[PDB]
Amino acid sequence: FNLDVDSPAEYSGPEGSYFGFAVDFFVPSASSRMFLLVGAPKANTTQPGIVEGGQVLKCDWSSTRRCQPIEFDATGNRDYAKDDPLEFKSHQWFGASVRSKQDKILACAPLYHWRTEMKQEREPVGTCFLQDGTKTVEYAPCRSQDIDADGQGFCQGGFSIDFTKADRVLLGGPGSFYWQGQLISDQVAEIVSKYDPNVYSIKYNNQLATRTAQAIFDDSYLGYSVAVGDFNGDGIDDFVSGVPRAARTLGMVYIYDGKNMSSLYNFTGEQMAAYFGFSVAATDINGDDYADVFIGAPLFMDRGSDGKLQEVGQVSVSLQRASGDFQTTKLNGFEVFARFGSAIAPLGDLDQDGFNDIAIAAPYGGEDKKGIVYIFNGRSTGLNAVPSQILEGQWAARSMPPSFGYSMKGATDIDKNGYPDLIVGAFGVDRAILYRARPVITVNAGLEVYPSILNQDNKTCSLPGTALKVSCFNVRFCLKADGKGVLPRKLNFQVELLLDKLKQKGAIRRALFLYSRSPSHSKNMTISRGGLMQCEELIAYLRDESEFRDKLTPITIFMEYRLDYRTAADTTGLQPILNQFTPANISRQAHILLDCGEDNVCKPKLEVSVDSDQKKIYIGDDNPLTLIVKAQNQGEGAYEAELIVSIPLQADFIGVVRNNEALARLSCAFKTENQTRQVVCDLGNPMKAGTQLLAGLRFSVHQQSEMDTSVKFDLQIQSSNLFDKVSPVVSHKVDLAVLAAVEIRGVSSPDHVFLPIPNWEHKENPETEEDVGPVVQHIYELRNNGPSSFSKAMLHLQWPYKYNNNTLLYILHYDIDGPMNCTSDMEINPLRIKIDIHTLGCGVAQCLKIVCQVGRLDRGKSAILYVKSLLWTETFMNKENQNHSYSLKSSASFNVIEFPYKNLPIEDITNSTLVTTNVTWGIQ
Amino acid sequence: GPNICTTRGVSSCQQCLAVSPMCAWCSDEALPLGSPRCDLKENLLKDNCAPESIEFPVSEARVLEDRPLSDKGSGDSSQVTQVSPQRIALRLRPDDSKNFSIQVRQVEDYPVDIYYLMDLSYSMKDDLWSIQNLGTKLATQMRKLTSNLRIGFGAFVDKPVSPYMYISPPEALENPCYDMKTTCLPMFGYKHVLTLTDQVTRFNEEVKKQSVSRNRDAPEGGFDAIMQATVCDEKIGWRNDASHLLVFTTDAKTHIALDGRLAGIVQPNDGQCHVGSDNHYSASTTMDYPSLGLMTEKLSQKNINLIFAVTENVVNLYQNYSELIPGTTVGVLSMDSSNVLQLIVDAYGKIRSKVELEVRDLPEELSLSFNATCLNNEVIPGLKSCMGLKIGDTVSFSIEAKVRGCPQEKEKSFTIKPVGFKDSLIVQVTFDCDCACQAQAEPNSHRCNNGNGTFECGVCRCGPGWLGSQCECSEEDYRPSQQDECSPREGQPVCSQRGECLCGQCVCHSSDFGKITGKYCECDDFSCVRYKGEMCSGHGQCSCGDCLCDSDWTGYYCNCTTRTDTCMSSNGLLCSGRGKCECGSCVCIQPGSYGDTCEKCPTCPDACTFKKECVECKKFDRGALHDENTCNRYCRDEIESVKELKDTGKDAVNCTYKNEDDCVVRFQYYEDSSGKSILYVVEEPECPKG
Amino acid sequence: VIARGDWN
Ligand SMILES: *[C@@H]1O[C@H](CO)[C@@H](O[C@@H]2O[C@H](CO)[C@@H](O[C@@H]3O[C@H](CO[C@@H]4O[C@H](CO)[C@@H](O[C@H]5O[C@H](CO)[C@@H](O)[C@H](O)[C@@H]5O)[C@H](O)[C@@H]4O)[C@@H](O)[C@H](O[C@H]4O[C@H](CO)[C@@H](O)[C@H](O)[C@@H]4O)[C@@H]3O)[C@H](O)[C@H]2NC(C)=O)[C@H](O)[C@H]1NC(C)=O
Ligand SMILES: *[C@@H]1O[C@H](CO)[C@@H](O[C@@H]2O[C@H](CO)[C@@H](O[C@@H]3O[C@H](CO)[C@@H](O)[C@H](O[C@H]4O[C@H](CO)[C@@H](O)[C@H](O)[C@@H]4O)[C@@H]3O)[C@H](O)[C@H]2NC(C)=O)[C@H](O)[C@H]1NC(C)=O
Ligand SMILES: *[C@@H]1O[C@H](CO)[C@@H](O[C@@H]2O[C@H](CO)[C@@H](O[C@@H]3O[C@H](CO)[C@@H](O)[C@H](O[C@H]4O[C@H](CO)[C@@H](O)[C@H](O)[C@@H]4O)[C@@H]3O)[C@H](O)[C@H]2NC(C)=O)[C@H](O)[C@H]1NC(C)=O
Ligand SMILES: *[C@@H]1O[C@H](CO)[C@@H](O[C@@H]2O[C@H](CO)[C@@H](O[C@@H]3O[C@H](CO)[C@@H](O)[C@H](O)[C@@H]3O)[C@H](O)[C@H]2NC(C)=O)[C@H](O)[C@H]1NC(C)=O
Ligand SMILES: *[C@@H]1O[C@H](CO)[C@@H](O[C@@H]2O[C@H](CO)[C@@H](O)[C@H](O)[C@H]2NC(C)=O)[C@H](O)[C@H]1NC(C)=O
Ligand SMILES: *[C@@H]1O[C@H](CO)[C@@H](O[C@@H]2O[C@H](CO)[C@@H](O)[C@H](O)[C@H]2NC(C)=O)[C@H](O)[C@H]1NC(C)=O
Ligand SMILES: *[C@@H]1O[C@H](CO)[C@@H](O[C@@H]2O[C@H](CO)[C@@H](O)[C@H](O)[C@H]2NC(C)=O)[C@H](O)[C@H]1NC(C)=O
Ligand SMILES: *[C@@H]1O[C@H](CO)[C@@H](O[C@@H]2O[C@H](CO)[C@@H](O)[C@H](O)[C@H]2NC(C)=O)[C@H](O)[C@H]1NC(C)=O
Ligand SMILES: *[C@@H]1O[C@H](CO)[C@@H](O)[C@H](O)[C@H]1NC(C)=O
Ligand SMILES: *[C@@H]1O[C@H](CO)[C@@H](O)[C@H](O)[C@H]1NC(C)=O
Ligand SMILES: *[C@@H]1O[C@H](CO)[C@@H](O)[C@H](O)[C@H]1NC(C)=O
Ligand SMILES: *[C@@H]1O[C@H](CO)[C@@H](O)[C@H](O)[C@H]1NC(C)=O
Ligand SMILES: *[C@@H]1O[C@H](CO)[C@@H](O)[C@H](O)[C@H]1NC(C)=O
Ligand SMILES: [Mn+2]
Ligand SMILES: [Mn+2]
Ligand SMILES: [Mn+2]
Ligand SMILES: [Mn+2]
Ligand SMILES: [Mn+2]
Ligand SMILES: [Mn+2]
Ligand SMILES: [Mn+2]
Ligand SMILES: [Mn+2]
Repeated sequence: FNLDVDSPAEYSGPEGSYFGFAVDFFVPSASSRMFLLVGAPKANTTQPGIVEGGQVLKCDWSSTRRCQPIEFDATGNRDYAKDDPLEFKSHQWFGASVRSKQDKILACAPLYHWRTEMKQEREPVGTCFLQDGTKTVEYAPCRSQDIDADGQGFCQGGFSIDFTKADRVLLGGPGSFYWQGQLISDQVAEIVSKYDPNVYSIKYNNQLATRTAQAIFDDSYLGYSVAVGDFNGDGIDDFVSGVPRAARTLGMVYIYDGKNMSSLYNFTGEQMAAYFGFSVAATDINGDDYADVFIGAPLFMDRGSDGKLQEVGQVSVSLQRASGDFQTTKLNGFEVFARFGSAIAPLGDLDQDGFNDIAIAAPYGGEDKKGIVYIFNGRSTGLNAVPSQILEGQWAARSMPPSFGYSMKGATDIDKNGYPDLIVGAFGVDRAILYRARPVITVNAGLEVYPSILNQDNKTCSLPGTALKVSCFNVRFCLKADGKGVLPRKLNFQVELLLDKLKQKGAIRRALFLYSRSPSHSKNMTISRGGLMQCEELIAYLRDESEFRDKLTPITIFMEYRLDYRTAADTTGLQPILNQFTPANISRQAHILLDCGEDNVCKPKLEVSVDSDQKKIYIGDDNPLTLIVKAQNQGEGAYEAELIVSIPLQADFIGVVRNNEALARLSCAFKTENQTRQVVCDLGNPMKAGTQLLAGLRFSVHQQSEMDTSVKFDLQIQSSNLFDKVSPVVSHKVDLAVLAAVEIRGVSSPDHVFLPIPNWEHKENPETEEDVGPVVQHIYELRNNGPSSFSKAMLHLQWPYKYNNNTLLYILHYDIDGPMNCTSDMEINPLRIKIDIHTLGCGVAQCLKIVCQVGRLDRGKSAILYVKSLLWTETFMNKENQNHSYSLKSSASFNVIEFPYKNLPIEDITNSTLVTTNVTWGIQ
Repeated sequence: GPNICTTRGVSSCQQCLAVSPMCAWCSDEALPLGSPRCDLKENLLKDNCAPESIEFPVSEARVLEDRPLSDKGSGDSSQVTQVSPQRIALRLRPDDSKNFSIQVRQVEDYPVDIYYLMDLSYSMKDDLWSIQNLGTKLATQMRKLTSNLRIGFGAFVDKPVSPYMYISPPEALENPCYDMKTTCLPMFGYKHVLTLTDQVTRFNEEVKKQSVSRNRDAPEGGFDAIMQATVCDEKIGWRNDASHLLVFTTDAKTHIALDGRLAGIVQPNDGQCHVGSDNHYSASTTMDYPSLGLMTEKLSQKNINLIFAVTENVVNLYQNYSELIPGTTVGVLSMDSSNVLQLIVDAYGKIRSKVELEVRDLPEELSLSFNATCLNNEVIPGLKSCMGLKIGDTVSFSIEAKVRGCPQEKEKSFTIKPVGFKDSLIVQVTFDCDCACQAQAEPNSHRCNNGNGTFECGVCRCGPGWLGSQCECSEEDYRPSQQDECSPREGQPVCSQRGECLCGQCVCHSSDFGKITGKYCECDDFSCVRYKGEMCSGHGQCSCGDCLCDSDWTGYYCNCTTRTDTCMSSNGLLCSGRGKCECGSCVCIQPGSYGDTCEKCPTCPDACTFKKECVECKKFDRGALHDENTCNRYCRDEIESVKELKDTGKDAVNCTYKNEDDCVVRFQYYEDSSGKSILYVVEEPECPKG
Repeated sequence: VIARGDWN
């Protein structure tokens, strides 16, 4: 919010050169000056026979805003033979990526081509150039004896680059090993010391590089984007790389260790083709000293209000914790086809709030596709999801979209003003813009009145231009301001005072200032910093009883300050802005003395009553809790009376009671202040004597951890009166009840078997299921529905194994879904295997018991037992009465033996059900 | 007996006309002092006020054009009408809604356009077997469903630039195969070969000439071709009032958007027609592959149905790709399959098996609700879609048009459309807000006392600090002139507290959170119910302590949704048929079913039990799917009588049951083949003996 | 059976 859009720095390169495609700050150690680095990949060069070689220009901020090209090479194409170019620098896109650490500058040309040493080719290996202060070395790790598509030939190394704290260069490219992509890390010292101009392929010691993998990973494009940060215990920056086409185009983000190239963590997009990992960033947003991961997916399609897909874009915010497990949120774009996650730039810290901030750009968004950049401030809870500032660059599209954003660099202070600033390149219009951060001022106003309670009959002082005596109070307002960084030692505020703001409007004003004889007064102030508010003084008076009527409505003193901004430090001019969240005004109230008794002071008697409504709320659900409040004043008038309701933790305020006509409609608002959660309701100003109000308050309680027993609500009344200003605090609690609805269900597949079985041949020693009978499957499910969970439960299955020495249902195998272990009192599948109406229950038949131990079933969970058995055919027919109808009956019961909630009343939960398989003859 | 219209509609005709749509207004001057001038209609007739001076605009929706539907898709019909009505004039007073209806039918014998997009990259050299015949075979299939069929095609390889194209030897150009010693053809991004024509003879003699080309990288970027075949109407030759089918064939995966950056291409697809007289894609080298969103937009606008015909290896990919592009279906291209004949027919049949309503250019404050009648007066609420339709079927939709306040815009017209069809329902929208007495309101502030006021039709109001019948009071010192209507009772306090009241009309606000309005200033305009942490969930406006919801949102707290899309099961049926969709979440009602879409039902009647009713109504013309006439709809499965046996096959499940005739019927159904789920019923069920 | 890029 503190970025200056009034007068930024506009830099412009040659047309069609894609000036601004890449940007970074240049901060030399040998100079106090700082510069801008701007890439121009399509720019034309002085290099012989080279068309659009590309440039990296050094732009001076101090004077004239001039830009000069840095000369890395200036050499044309080298030769393999008489006429046999060894390299092709035409349209090599040099300057497509630019990174600068201290006095080091790294610029790459991803479209640079080779032919290698063997065949005659053109292979986009890519090349970079490292230049420190004088000497310039070429760095091309993808250029080597490993070639073509199978090798590093098409790598296009230098597509993305970054520096570490240890002076290691992180260089990826997408085209390695049939576009699997790879990352290559080398120490800067190695790159400089090992450079031989006569050696086209240089082996670097201590080179950290990924290597080819299975062809399944082809066309993943690893190294599309890169970022650095340390996500393990060590102090060395580790490697973060976007790989947008991976995971069958779902997209991924790889994190590799900084010491060795071993993998650490992974990320995966939830939507295909969204190009998850198009851009990546590493910063600590929550100030926890643990770096957090930002992942762009500009093509992500979310659901509109109508439910139809729309292209917006999404940024994945992943917060690192001490354990290594990430807490990830998601931030959706706004405009369609804006490509919201295209560029993510750490601003390290913009407003000096103590927490780092960040910038996300949607290059094709904004008004008429001119581009837009969003600024997101960081907080202790992580990133603030609401952008505090919008940057919309104004440039007209001519040849192509004037992409604004798509390249950004923050986290450097070029003005030395104490605040970091931001570069945003637009390569469509071939331009780069430097936005400078305004200083932030935190100002605390204050106001009070002497005396607050006005006695209309007390005339003691006045001199209103040769006139009578009037009742006069005093208005004292205090103003202090401080800040950080560069900003002057004295500021000019313009304060405005308004008397009786409640009714000054279209009606009579009941208070005027003494000397001014006016309801309003203006003052030009001047303050200092560090503290100790400078206070002015003014005296106002009250009209006599005759001039007006109403003695009730409070007199509201309204103070408002301006702070006309003139501060420069002569740098252009730069005006500081006040703290984002801060009140431009403060108000106090005065009251005319009415019915205060013989004591000439009001002493209220305040009482607060509350009833139970629901005596029990259930620990797993969201409970419609409604408190019936009785507030009464049995004493004198209470000025600015309020009902203070303290709701701890779980409870959140819904609203007042609209439906009931016997309950008050009183306006209430939820406040969070001084690390407290409260809801305050107006009891009236004043709250008159004998007043008795009745109003309900609806709340929703979820739970806090477990074993919490009851939950508290604290109620009291407060007012502005000097004596007896409060009611005695009355606390009311409601007990947490444990209620879990648990049912058991079952089925038989099939639920019936028709005899005779088709193609039935009996063998004394059955090898397979085919030789035994059809497959009868019983399924039992124990599901917890009711809000409360349970920690442990027992499940007993009674099965009809045999009837008179003859097998009925022969159990083959049984499977379990959910948190359950099971055991059979008999051995299942002992013979192994390969591939009129009479009920037979476990009572009349030999029983096979299956005992299961169940545990931790929550509200939305459940446990299932699948029993796969064969119908024994040999038993049926024979002398068994042959044609006849049997219903095979198995039963299952469950008992819940305990709950996770301790010291709460718990009733024993039990129930049972049965599953019947009816086997009968149809031709009977 | 005061009411809503009386209190809020005091000041002016406009403030009256928008309170509730039932409110009316009165001209006159005759003189109803007290007994408010607004009220409603016949109740305003307590005092006569009979002449047109009374203002009571009535919201209406009238059909401007409705043509009858069409039985056939031939030419001698006046035109082809698949949608009735066509034009509807909608007039709305503020905060009011009228509901209209629309019928949609897919007519039989509807003309079909088919444009083939072929992948000529070297990976497809093996797959060129299926491209032979075609337009002759294309006739032998589509002849059943259509006459006046029109076909044609075009080809794509990939972007003719590095590092897609082999540039390395000079002989690699014009001959992409030099290494490996063979003959390919020079690669091309996209080229239009044969425009849509009724000649299948020319078609076959064209495709035969087509040969394979070669590029370096596996993703072939056919999405460029899909874009150009869509946005270019004249080149392809698409016919309006015809079914548009774009069939896409390839050997491997594809280039998506942003892939072109490796080639040094940063310019996004503009979705224009870049195909010139040379019949090549010109911007192929100069601009990026199109995003799914863009090609979704353009496919919908041109009413073109995209069809993916792909090899068995990559078929799983494009299926998942198709889920992001609604209205598109995928099918398997292989030598063992129903191949190209059924595939196109089955696809077109699957495309015509669904009806959903598009909405174009809908105004902001306007909102639409949809009840859908699909199967014999069933009336499914909250749904714009119809599942499991044949060709020739007709469906109905009832639509409520709700407006919140008034835009004071002149006129705007929007469109209601079946997906992928030219036939449209166009709704012209007008808003009645300004009263008919707006004309001759007098030029200036006069006619009351002196000036500084205005004149409107009943009052003339007054300026800043006059505000009276005629100009009076207001900043004077007011004696207790009267208690008049400053409270809706005697002992009741001054107007809604809030800065009290003086001399009739109340002065109330300053205030805090913004304006306080009303007769008694009882309307909050800020204070309102909250769901979680937020007023009206942020999804609705707060008017006089009441939540007026934004479009697609409903409910007292405005936390309820009109979206059924999150309630849609993988099978395509709402809540898996096992439940009802409410507030964007399925509520399951069934014998113990659960899950988001109610897809999970571990204990349920299995298999045959559900398909028993299907074979009973279809094959035996019998109970309980016969009675509700849902048989031809709810059973889409293909049932075939098999002879006295079922061969032991691949994975399958046998089923058995007794019918009303006490006979034993045996049948089986295949699980997944093409997803067909074919039924096999054994002829000669087992019956008793005599 | 085994190949990569555009080829088979
Ligand atoms: C984030 O996501 C990343 C991407 O998904 C994950 O990276 C992936 O991790 C996989 C598991 O670590 C890894 O699979 C391993 O691959 C190596 C490669 O070595 C090979 O050596 C062979 C000889 O040169 C060649 O392949 C042979 O084997 C394959 C069968 O796999 C045959 O089909 C071939 O014909 C050939 O004979 C290759 O040239 C390659 O150089 C293997 O050595 C590993 O073997 C180990 O696992 C097997 C499991 O069965 C064990 O039996 C065995 O004893 C070894 O312990 C793995 O197969 C992927 O290559 C790798 N992919 C990429 C792109 O990095 C990453 O792990 C993940 N991180 C996190 C934190 O989640
Ligand atoms: C850097 O410099 C290079 C050259 O040193 C420059 O590239 C050249 O640009 C010119 C024009 O800007 C190109 O000339 C064109 O060539 C094509 C065929 O290749 C023609 O079709 C074009 O025809 C146009 O001009 C005609 C006559 O004026 C018109 O009648 C017609 O309608 C067209 O408008 C035109 O002649 C030239 O081919 C390139 N050279 C290359 C690409 O090698 C590049 O633009 C410079 N870049 C920057 C950033 O300064
Ligand atoms: C009738 O009305 C008159 C005014 O119209 C009123 O006289 C006022 O009395 C109050 C208090 O009785 C005066 O305010 C105080 O004045 C004393 C003078 O020594 C100060 O010490 C007080 O200090 C305040 O400010 C300090 C800041 O450092 C605070 O720390 C401290 O807590 C105090 O808040 C305070 O200024 C007021 O000045 C006079 N008014 C005038 C014009 O002098 C009189 O009291 C009324 N009659 C009755 C019976 O009350
Ligand atoms: C929108 O918000 C309302 C209220 O803010 C939500 O309604 C609340 O939750 C349920 C939903 O009907 C109401 O019933 C309560 O839940 C239990 C669940 O077992 C039910 O059995 C009881 O009858 C119990 O009353 C609840 O009363 C209601 N709360 C209030 C304060 O009204 C609603 O669910 C929200 N809808 C969406 C889509 O977010
Ligand atoms: C790569 O570096 C890691 C350190 O980041 C090392 O991994 C260690 O591997 C040994 C077993 O070989 C474990 O006992 C250690 O706990 C690992 N260190 C960790 C997890 O921090 C090792 O230097 C390299 N990795 C491997 C697998 O050798
Ligand atoms: C005085 O300050 C308040 C805030 O301290 C401002 O009034 C509005 O306050 C609400 C939140 O309480 C904001 O949402 C509004 O944007 C504020 N209004 C404006 C115009 O900024 C405002 O600074 C001042 N308000 C008055 C009535 O003087
Ligand atoms: C066991 O489960 C049954 C349902 O399976 C429940 O009892 C039902 O509801 C009431 C009890 O509140 C009974 O009067 C009904 O007859 C039962 N409904 C049925 C059987 O369909 C309850 O959860 C448990 N009941 C007992 C007796 O243990
Ligand atoms: C769709 O059908 C529903 C059925 O309830 C209609 O809802 C009407 O309005 C409320 C909401 O339930 C009820 O009080 C009415 O009784 C309903 N009208 C009936 C049942 O006739 C809704 O208006 C319909 N919408 C459309 C566009 O047809
Ligand atoms: C405050 O400064 C402005 C600057 O123009 C001036 O006009 C104004 O008069 C000053 N205030 C007073 C009270 O003089
Ligand atoms: C909370 O209130 C106390 C006084 O009740 C005061 O110290 C300050 O406003 C807050 N204290 C802290 C420690 O935040
Ligand atoms: C099941 O047994 C495993 C292995 O001992 C154990 O870890 C798990 O806690 C058991 N679960 C239950 C519900 O008994
Ligand atoms: C709304 O209800 C049905 C919807 O089909 C329609 O027949 C009826 O005429 C409509 N009523 C009004 C008042 O618009
Ligand atoms: C396709 O998507 C489904 C879920 O929608 C997923 O389970 C599957 O792995 C995906 N397969 C491919 C090839 O994309
Ligand atoms: Mn590390
Ligand atoms: Mn962090
Ligand atoms: Mn910050
Ligand atoms: Mn700065
Ligand atoms: Mn007293
Ligand atoms: Mn191919
Ligand atoms: Mn193939
Ligand atoms: Mn390709």
